[PDB]
Amino acid sequence: VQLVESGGGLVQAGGSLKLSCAASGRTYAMGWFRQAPGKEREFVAHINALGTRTYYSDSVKGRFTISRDNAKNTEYLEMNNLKPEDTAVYYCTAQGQWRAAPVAVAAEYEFWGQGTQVTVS
Amino acid sequence: EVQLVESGGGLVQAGGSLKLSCAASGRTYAMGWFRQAPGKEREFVAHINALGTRTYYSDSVKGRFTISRDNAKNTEYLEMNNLKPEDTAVYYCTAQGQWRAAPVAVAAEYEFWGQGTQVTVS
Amino acid sequence: EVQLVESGGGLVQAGGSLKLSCAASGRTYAMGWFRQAPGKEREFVAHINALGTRTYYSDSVKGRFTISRDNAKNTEYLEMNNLKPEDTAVYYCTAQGQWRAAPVAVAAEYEFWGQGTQVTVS
Amino acid sequence: AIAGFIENGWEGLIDGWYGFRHQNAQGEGTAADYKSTQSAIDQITGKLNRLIEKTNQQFELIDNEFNEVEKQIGNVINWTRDSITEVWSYNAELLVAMENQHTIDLADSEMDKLYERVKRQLRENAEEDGTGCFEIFHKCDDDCMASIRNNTYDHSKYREEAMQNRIQ
Amino acid sequence: GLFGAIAGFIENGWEGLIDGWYGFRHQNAQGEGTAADYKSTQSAIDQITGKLNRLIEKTNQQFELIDNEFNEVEKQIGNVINWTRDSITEVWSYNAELLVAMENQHTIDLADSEMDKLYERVKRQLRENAEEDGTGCFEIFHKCDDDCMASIRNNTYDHSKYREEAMQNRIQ
Amino acid sequence: GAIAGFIENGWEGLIDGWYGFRHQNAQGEGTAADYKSTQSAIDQITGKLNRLIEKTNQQFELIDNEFNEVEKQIGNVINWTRDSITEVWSYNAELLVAMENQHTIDLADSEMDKLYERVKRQLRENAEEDGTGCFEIFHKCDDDCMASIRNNTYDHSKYREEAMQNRI
Amino acid sequence: DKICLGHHAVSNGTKVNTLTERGVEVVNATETVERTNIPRICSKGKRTVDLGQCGLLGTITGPPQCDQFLEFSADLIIERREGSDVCYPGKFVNEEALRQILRESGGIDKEAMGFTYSGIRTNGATSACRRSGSSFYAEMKWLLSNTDNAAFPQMTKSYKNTRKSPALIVWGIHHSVSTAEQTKLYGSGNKLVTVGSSNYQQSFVPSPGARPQVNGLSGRIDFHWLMLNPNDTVTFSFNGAFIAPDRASFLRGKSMGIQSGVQVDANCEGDCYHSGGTIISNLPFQNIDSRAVGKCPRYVKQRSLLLATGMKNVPEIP
Amino acid sequence: DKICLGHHAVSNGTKVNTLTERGVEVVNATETVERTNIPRICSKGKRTVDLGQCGLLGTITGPPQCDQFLEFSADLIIERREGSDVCYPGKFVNEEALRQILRESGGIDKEAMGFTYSGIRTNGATSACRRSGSSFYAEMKWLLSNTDNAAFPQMTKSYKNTRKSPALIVWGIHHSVSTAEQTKLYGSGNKLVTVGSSNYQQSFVPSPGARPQVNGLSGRIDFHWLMLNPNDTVTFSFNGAFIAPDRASFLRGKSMGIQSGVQVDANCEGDCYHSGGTIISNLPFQNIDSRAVGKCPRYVKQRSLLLATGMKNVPEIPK
Amino acid sequence: DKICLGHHAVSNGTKVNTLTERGVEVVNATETVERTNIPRICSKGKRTVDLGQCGLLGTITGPPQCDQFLEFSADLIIERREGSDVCYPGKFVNEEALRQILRESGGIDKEAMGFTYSGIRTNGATSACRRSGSSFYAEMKWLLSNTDNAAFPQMTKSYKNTRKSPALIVWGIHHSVSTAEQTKLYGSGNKLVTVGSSNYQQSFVPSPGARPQVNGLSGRIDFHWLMLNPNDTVTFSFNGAFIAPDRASFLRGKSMGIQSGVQVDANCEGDCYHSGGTIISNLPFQNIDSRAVGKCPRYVKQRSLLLATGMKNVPEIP
Ligand SMILES: *[C@@H]1O[C@H](CO)[C@@H](O[C@@H]2O[C@H](CO)[C@@H](O)[C@H](O)[C@H]2NC(C)=O)[C@H](O)[C@H]1NC(C)=O
Ligand SMILES: *[C@@H]1O[C@H](CO)[C@@H](O[C@@H]2O[C@H](CO)[C@@H](O)[C@H](O)[C@H]2NC(C)=O)[C@H](O)[C@H]1NC(C)=O
Ligand SMILES: *[C@@H]1O[C@H](CO)[C@@H](O[C@@H]2O[C@H](CO)[C@@H](O)[C@H](O)[C@H]2NC(C)=O)[C@H](O)[C@H]1NC(C)=O
Ligand SMILES: *[C@@H]1O[C@H](CO)[C@@H](O)[C@H](O)[C@H]1NC(C)=O
Ligand SMILES: *[C@@H]1O[C@H](CO)[C@@H](O)[C@H](O)[C@H]1NC(C)=O
Ligand SMILES: *[C@@H]1O[C@H](CO)[C@@H](O)[C@H](O)[C@H]1NC(C)=O
Ligand SMILES: *[C@@H]1O[C@H](CO)[C@@H](O)[C@H](O)[C@H]1NC(C)=O
Ligand SMILES: *[C@@H]1O[C@H](CO)[C@@H](O)[C@H](O)[C@H]1NC(C)=O
Ligand SMILES: *[C@@H]1O[C@H](CO)[C@@H](O)[C@H](O)[C@H]1NC(C)=O
Ligand SMILES: *[C@@H]1O[C@H](CO)[C@@H](O)[C@H](O)[C@H]1NC(C)=O
Ligand SMILES: *[C@@H]1O[C@H](CO)[C@@H](O)[C@H](O)[C@H]1NC(C)=O
Ligand SMILES: *[C@@H]1O[C@H](CO)[C@@H](O)[C@H](O)[C@H]1NC(C)=O
Ligand code: NA
Ligand code: NA
Ligand code: NA
Ligand code: NA
Repeated sequence: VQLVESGGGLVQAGGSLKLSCAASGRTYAMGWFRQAPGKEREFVAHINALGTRTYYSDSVKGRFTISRDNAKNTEYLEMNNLKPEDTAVYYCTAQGQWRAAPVAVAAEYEFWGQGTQVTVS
Repeated sequence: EVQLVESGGGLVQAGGSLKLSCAASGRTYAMGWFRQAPGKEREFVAHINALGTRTYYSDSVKGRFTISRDNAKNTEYLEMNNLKPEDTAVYYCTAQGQWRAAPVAVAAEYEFWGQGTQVTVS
Repeated sequence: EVQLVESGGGLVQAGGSLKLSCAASGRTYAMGWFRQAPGKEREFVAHINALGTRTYYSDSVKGRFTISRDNAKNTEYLEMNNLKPEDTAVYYCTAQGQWRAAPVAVAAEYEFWGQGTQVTVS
Repeated sequence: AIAGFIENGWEGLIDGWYGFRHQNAQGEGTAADYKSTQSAIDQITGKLNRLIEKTNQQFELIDNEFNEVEKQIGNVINWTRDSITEVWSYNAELLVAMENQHTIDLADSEMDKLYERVKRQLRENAEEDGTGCFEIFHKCDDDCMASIRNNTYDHSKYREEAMQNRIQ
Repeated sequence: GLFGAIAGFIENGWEGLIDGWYGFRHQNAQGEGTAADYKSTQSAIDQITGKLNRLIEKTNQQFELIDNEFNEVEKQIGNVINWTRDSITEVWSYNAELLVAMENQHTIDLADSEMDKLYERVKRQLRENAEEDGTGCFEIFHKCDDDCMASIRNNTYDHSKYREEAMQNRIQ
Repeated sequence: GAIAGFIENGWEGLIDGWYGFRHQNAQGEGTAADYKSTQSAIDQITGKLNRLIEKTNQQFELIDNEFNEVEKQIGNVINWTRDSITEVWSYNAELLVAMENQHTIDLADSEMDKLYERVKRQLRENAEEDGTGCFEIFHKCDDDCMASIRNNTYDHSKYREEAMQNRI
Repeated sequence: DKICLGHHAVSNGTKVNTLTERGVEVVNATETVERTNIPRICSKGKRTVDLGQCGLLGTITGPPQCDQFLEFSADLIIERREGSDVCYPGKFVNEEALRQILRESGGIDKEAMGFTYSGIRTNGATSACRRSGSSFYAEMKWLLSNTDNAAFPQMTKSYKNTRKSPALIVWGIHHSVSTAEQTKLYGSGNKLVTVGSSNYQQSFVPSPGARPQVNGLSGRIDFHWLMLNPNDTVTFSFNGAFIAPDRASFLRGKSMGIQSGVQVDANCEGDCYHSGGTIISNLPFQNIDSRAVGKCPRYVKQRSLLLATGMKNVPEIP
Repeated sequence: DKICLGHHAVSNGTKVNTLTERGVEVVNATETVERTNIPRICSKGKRTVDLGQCGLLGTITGPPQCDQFLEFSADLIIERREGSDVCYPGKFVNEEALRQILRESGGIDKEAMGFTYSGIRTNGATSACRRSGSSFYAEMKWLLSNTDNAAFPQMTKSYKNTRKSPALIVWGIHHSVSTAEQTKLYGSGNKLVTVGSSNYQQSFVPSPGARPQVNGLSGRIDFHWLMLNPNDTVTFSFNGAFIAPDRASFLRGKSMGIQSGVQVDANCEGDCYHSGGTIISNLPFQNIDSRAVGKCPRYVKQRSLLLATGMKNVPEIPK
Repeated sequence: DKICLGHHAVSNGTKVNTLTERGVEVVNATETVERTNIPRICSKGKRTVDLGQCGLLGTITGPPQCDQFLEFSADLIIERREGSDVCYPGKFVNEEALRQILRESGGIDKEAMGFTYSGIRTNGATSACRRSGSSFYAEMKWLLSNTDNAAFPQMTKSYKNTRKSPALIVWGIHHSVSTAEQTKLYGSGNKLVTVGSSNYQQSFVPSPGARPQVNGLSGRIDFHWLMLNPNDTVTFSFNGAFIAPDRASFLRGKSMGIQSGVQVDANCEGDCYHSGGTIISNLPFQNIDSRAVGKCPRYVKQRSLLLATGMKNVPEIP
């Protein structure tokens, strides 16, 4: 399975952005991680296989919205009210099978995108 | 709205028994009894739920007092056996006006109060 | 009272095996085995419930011993494989007289005890 | 059209936690069930009684806000207190989470018990529509409905009429 | 109520059941009888015994004296010790009360769960030959004698044998 | 080539889900996973795992010394305090895991029951329970009919008349 | 025709946390963590002493700011930040241990020790302890030679505790700013003070030397103390530089002590105190002050923990 | 024809507490909080020493009441209220820390330190330590001048620990009633004792002064101690007022120490002790003594916490 | 004809423990107790100082092994077993309290105290402190008489703390091997050193005597310290045997101190440390080291506590 990020760019503080992840193949639970320079990969959002439940980081909750369309086999991350601490390389992730695991752990995802840069200022 | 009127208080001998009654006018659900000794705070005594299927008591009163009710007569009862000098106080009947889940021993959880009836144990 | 009689104890070489049996007279439910090495306290070994559907073992004994029962013969069994010198002790069969939920490893929870049979491992 | 607990809750149900809603020739009506309401409330009241019980253990000062105590004994105290705070914070979080899970479960159990009770009084006179309702296969008027609510409904009285309607 | 009437577990225990925790009580032409069910009884006891095995055990961690009954230690260190000890007592007193209440809640629920499972098993084998009377009993719509009753208890009852007899009895 | 449900045993061949359907008809045998029930059980366990991974933000510093031992009295107080705390957390950890495991097992077999009861309700009077966790359908249900049961679009009134004749 | 079973619901419910889910809606919930503070000290039914300018340790020696408290009785003692234990510059050794003893004392009872002196000045005074002029600690005596630079006699005083409870005994050692002043007060030569009991024996020597000026004074007084068991004797040997106790102290009963920066309130009743006020609550936990004392709810890190008091909220939808 | 399902019940059942209800009746329950005490010390399988008149610290210095314990071996040590560490009036500095060390020592093994002296008396004795006459601490030596008011020479004594475990070293400082008496025993002038090791450095000065008489004596001896690491040396420098060690102590192994006022019992076996006896119980909690030591149930405030061992008790509907 | 409901299963499952049963098989389980250790110190993003041969207290006095650390700045401080606080034999009074102060100091800033001397030797040195020859503590000065057996004058020195934060001040008392040696260095007569501040006053007399040789010296130094409040002064009065401070110390900010025997790694980042390395884990518990510091999982006695992550495993019947 291959994941491809798109929708990154420069954007102003307080503005909004929409990322999309195009998957090729069967994906189940998916999510978003991010990495700022010299820092570790950080959990952002998670959506389950059916899209019935969502999870968010505490620093991110209330501002971001994760969603998916199983018909297009795509994942989305709606980022509203962006702030400078949101500047990072964003990766979409996916699990290949049914799984019960903590959503905030990067190792729990076997499929990773290449990443797309998002800069807020 | 709801009004409560106590009756049956009195002087009584140590070890003797007494029975209080509370006449309600209006719809009552969960009810209870509190008491107050001079210069002290209102103390929980007993509680009966709206249907009369379950009862609660203070530790100093358990085994000696019995609370009961008659929903047809809209009445509440407190039967006090084996009275002791520390049981001397003004007794108040209490009532809640709606279905409610709340700690029974907290006075603020009851909105309707009687005027009280004196019980003196000698 | 229920009477328990142990049999099958003896001298045996390290690594060998032995089979203990307990003949009961009277109605038994849950049964078990305890042991006592010289100068020590009675130690839990194995437990089987009234139906023989469930068994429990000591950590020092698990994997080597097997407890079983025959309700037709009113008998209990302890099959001891891979015997070690630390297994040297007087072994007691134990029994409870009624349906009961109790911790299996506690000696006081068993009211009927046998006389004991000596097991010596060289 | 009316629907039961399986699909949704009722924002219009008052004077109770659980209830009945019926549909017949006379019209639509809703009534609370006291036995089920009282049972759920009794259990939660039990939890709340446990919650407000207070310790009789008194604690005194062992350090000083104005003049700091000696550093070594001061660090032992700060470390001990912080460890205890960690323990109680965990207990508090676990207690509430544990209780809330149980409260939600017990409330759902009362719903099931109410549902099972009604299904049993109705016997072979009704069928389940899958949404938490019963389709009654005889003519049931307001008095008939009231008899079901207060548990005086006699299934043998309407059985033959209902079994005939059930077959065709 | 009626003469020789029997009732099930719903809002009713049996003070006469003696050789088990759960059981059957039947009514037929030959008469009334009561018998305990061992499998369900053993199952409930297994779960509670498992609980007790975990609960009735003390730690292998050793503690030594850090203060003195005969000659009191220095006041400041003594107050730290007393404050620490009392804090620990508060924690364990809280844990113990919560633990017992929690376990008791679970024990009562699991016991009522075994009753339901036994009830559901019987409902499953009887099939279309009986109806629930709402009190925890089954009204059987065919002739069930002591041997037939025993077949229900030991889970060898074959509904296909009595089905046609029973279904006509249910209809009229 | 007889098939049996969950009451009897588990299915070592079910691969694309935690719960599922297995049917038997003229066309043959088939097995299909149920996504909704599977997702629900996984949702509850992941939420549970999410709580476990939450980390403390409380910092602790050294209060004793590995190289040069502190004075004996304060050292014994420290060791005694720390070991007491260790007992508490060892108890909490042991209790937490045991408590959670009991709940996880219960929620899992609870999801199984809900799926079973849902199917029982849509089938209505067209089927009977065989006691092993299966339904014997008293009308002819082909692969398309079976699929309608799985995706909850099965209409009981359509096959009712055929089934009632066969049942009686 | 049709009968339905159901449960009540609300349009918007309170969010709570469970074991398997965060932020699940319930019909109603209640707080378990107390955040509400009463910015006063609730003292109803408690004998309360507000020390103010007086320091707790001052109540034993008796500087001018502590005169109305020399034999106080209390259930609740309140220390203030502006409190000071001294008038003449100095400090108590093992000070915090003594404070804890006094916070739970219930107050003190003073009894005369019966020391008499002859051929000596007992009226030593200073401008630091000003009571309409130069004075000294009310419970202490500053012993001097009759005339300047005159030799101070060798003395020995003993006191036996004939009461049933232990006696708090306090004495002082004077550290003069220079050798010249020490000579002026006590005469020339080495000065030695010995204090002895059944379980205590120690010596003290004044150390003349320059210190930074506090209250214009570079001298220091060292206060020392012991607990004299019943039927025990304390012996004082000195040839100068000794601040002698005049009265011993006895603990009255039981009390609790607090430190606070807010006013006292006789109208409210409470049992849980901190520096910011009183915590009155039925809730099992609080997030106000981790150092609260008395009979208190337990401190927790979380500000809010909502307990469900109703069923799960499932909105009605057409 | 009818078949019914049911469960057993009893006329009167035990009341227990749950999460949602207080005092609900169950068919059976068992206690989880131990209140039953065995009013003896259960010592089976344990080498037990009952110190009696001897104080624990006394076994190190050796007053007459501690002679039979100078090299004791034990698994369990029992302190008594009548125990005394001293004969000549005095006290140990950092006494409780040392007691804690000795309670888990397993007993002590004494070795001579090999100090020899010249130009001084080593035979200092007193009637306070009466051992068939005027004597002294069995493990100590009271060093004096040859004659009254004679000069005490400046001395240096050293000891090397050549064993593998640490050595307990104890010395004493003598506090005379007066400067005059001190001069009589050790000669005139200031008296200084300095004690040094690799990780220990302290000095001591006697404080002559009038004290209340204890058994007619106003003098005091204060004992001090250190732990000497293996292959390390302790050096004593002194010109008087010094009570010198004759033997050093070594800890044997592991033991438990308790304080009690009750009898020993070699026939019962236990692991949890308090001053009132032994707690022998399988229960997880106890309400007997919060200061119980050993391997114990946890102390709780509650006297009783009943755990249900049976189902809910439901009375039978009247026939 | 027939439709069945079922759940998945595995041939061999993991055994876990529940409230009512030991060793029940589930489809899957995960560990909750961390046993996996990183045998290195993960310091990425932390200013790290590895003291090595230098002892933490050495950074204040300045022995030769501590020259590169006299004014260090750090977020994370690492002590090593081979660390030594001294070159010339001696010890700190209240040493561990000082170490705790320094571990959280954030490093130290040194300021000259401006002490000048006349008619005395300030160049006291020893072969123990090898710094291109015989030397002494870099931040201290060994004060001596000009010539042997000459009287050491009576001197008084003061230093005022004019910064906003408290000042760490350290001095030493020299204990010579013999009375003769003390006289040779500082002259005959009684030796007294008095140190005074607003809240501190103590006196010291040297105790000449033989001690075991450490680094070839039988003499000893007693190091003492105080915390000097802003705008306060410390006064030193002494007639000999005095090791004078040359510079005062100031705490920079905030830091954490650890003790370790393993290597540093600037490439990995961690928050939980012990002597054996770094604990990097998402698990709530650990069984590695009960004395771990930082932000750590809670220590427990058990090695393994398996948490079920799947349903009960019920094998299929043939
Ligand atoms: C402290 O001393 C007092 C008085 O010397 C003791 O009280 C005496 O006790 C004896 C013994 O019973 C009586 O015969 C006397 O009549 C008591 N006299 C007085 C004045 O009370 C007291 O027992 C001693 N206490 C201690 C602990 O030594
Ligand atoms: C509950 O279990 C206890 C066992 O702990 C039973 O205790 C027995 O009580 C009877 C008297 O009722 C005694 O004759 C037995 O000796 C006791 N057994 C033991 C092992 O001590 C108790 O009877 C049980 N209660 C019920 C109602 O079954
Ligand atoms: C015991 O201590 C002695 C002296 O403290 C050690 O001997 C010294 O060893 C070093 C290095 O081997 C030599 O440079 C010294 O000359 C030795 N000194 C003496 C007096 O021999 C000895 O190594 C130590 N033994 C152990 C096992 O640690
Ligand atoms: C203990 O903590 C308080 C507040 O966090 C702090 O003011 C105090 O300095 C600490 N004590 C020590 C000895 O560091
Ligand atoms: C139950 O409802 C019916 C219908 O109104 C009524 O006739 C009957 O009296 C009721 N019974 C009770 C006990 O309220
Ligand atoms: C500690 O508590 C014990 C028992 O309550 C008491 O005897 C002792 O005096 C207390 N210690 C201090 C220092 O208050
Ligand atoms: C079950 O009961 C019937 C009727 O008594 C009997 O024939 C049959 O053998 C029993 N089966 C078992 C397994 O006991
Ligand atoms: C405290 O425990 C540590 C590690 O268990 C041990 O090395 C140390 O000696 C103990 N301290 C005391 C004073 O017993
Ligand atoms: C459900 O299955 C039937 C049978 O194949 C199919 O016709 C129908 O479209 C399905 N509905 C949905 C919503 O998938
Ligand atoms: C909910 O509960 C609170 C008590 O916490 C009560 O005061 C309130 O009236 C209840 N009802 C609503 C609608 O919040
Ligand atoms: C079982 O769980 C572990 C996590 O502990 C996971 O790594 C593994 O892939 C799982 N195995 C299966 C077959 O699901
Ligand atoms: C210290 O003195 C300086 C200058 O004399 C002054 O600016 C500062 O406010 C003083 N600070 C204090 C705390 O006295
Ligand atoms: Na209630
Ligand atoms: Na004070
Ligand atoms: Na160091
Ligand atoms: Na450990």
